[PDB]
Amino acid sequence: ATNFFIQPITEEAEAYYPPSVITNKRKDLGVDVYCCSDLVLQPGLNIVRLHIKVACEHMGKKCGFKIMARSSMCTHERLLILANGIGLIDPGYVGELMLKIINLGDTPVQIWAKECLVQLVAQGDHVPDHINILKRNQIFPLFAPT
Amino acid sequence: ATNFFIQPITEEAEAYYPPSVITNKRKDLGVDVYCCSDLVLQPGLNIVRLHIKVACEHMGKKCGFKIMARSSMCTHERLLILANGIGLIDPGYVGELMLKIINLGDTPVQIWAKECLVQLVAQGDHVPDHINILKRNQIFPLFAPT
Amino acid sequence: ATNFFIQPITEEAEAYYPPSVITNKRKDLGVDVYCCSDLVLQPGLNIVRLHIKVACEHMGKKCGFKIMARSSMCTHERLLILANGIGLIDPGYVGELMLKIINLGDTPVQIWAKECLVQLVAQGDHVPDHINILKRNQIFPLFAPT
Repeated sequence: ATNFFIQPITEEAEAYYPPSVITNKRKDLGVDVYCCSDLVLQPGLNIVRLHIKVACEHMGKKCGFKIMARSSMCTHERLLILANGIGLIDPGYVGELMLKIINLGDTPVQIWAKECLVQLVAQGDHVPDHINILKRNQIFPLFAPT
Repeated sequence: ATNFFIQPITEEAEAYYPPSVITNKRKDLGVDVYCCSDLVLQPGLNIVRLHIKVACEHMGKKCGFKIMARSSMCTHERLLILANGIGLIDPGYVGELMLKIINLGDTPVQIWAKECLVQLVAQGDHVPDHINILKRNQIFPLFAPT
Repeated sequence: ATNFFIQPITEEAEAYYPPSVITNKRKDLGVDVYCCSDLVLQPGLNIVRLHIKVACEHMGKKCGFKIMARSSMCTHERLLILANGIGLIDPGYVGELMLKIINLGDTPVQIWAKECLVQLVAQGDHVPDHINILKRNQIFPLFAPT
């Protein structure tokens, strides 16, 4: 079994992430995650807070995951790339997910709160069984540092 | 066992993809795929049709794969990058493979039909046993939607 | 078991890579590797020699690995990206590791010898047990061509 755990850490965030235990019966590799906020991306590098904590589990243990762009992210309307190609998150990290996005255009670019620019892929490309959305207050032992 | 299935969906395509059951005894991760057509890549984003359908199989089931640049793709002659870093293709997709390629240069760039700009890597980085090239007419149950 | 083998192939290199058998008890996916030399990256593509040979082993056999940027690589001070998104190295390759890095800025950029711009991830994202740093002279059968 491979499971994902997402907890919003802001009010606007929990709007887009109502508590559920979503299953993945389509056998989709990637877990889409929302921007949760209208932002303007300037030419060059931008830091985009995702307002969530995330844990991935494989065969009972805490595991790593990768952040990868969706096809949607880069159009003729917005030349956006993930700065580090794909983000690796080690099992040890328990802070907020944050993206480095390069706007390659010479003019600024707007993204909308509902948009999913990236998806989360489990270490080793293991398809997730459930995506557990937790509510803001509930303190998982998974997000405790060590 | 991990096997790949490639079917050309155009005449010029089947030129480069004669029906075979290629084996991979070198233990190469990546399956090189040709452009099949002379194209000119303008500054900014370009959509590059690959004129093939592709299925990947691991342990009997249909599985996902990733599209990754080859070292060849980006030279001093052509600043080309894959727009989404690496393409993830879910098992469910059965249409034509298409690339988003960013020309970072300020002048247009020519690619030739014989050139392999990208390779296909099986979900979980599993080395393929055989690369089955199918012929244009043969209707695999693998490319049937569900 | 998954093990990494790094051998410096220059004197300045062995400075940063003293012979050890480092273990990875943090369960980190990525093996950080140093630039080993002050270089200036011009706008456009740059080739960055890493002055090491590397082998990866999974379950006794020689295996493949991937080169991925660290978060550190791209800042507001330096718009650097890996040109091929992530580097795949086939088990067969036994030469020096070399990076293609795109400086997206319009002015040149300095990197310092101690800096780790990239990390090595084992095929299939398998966490390494030990990182064996070998010394310059010792001829591993792993770096012999076939």
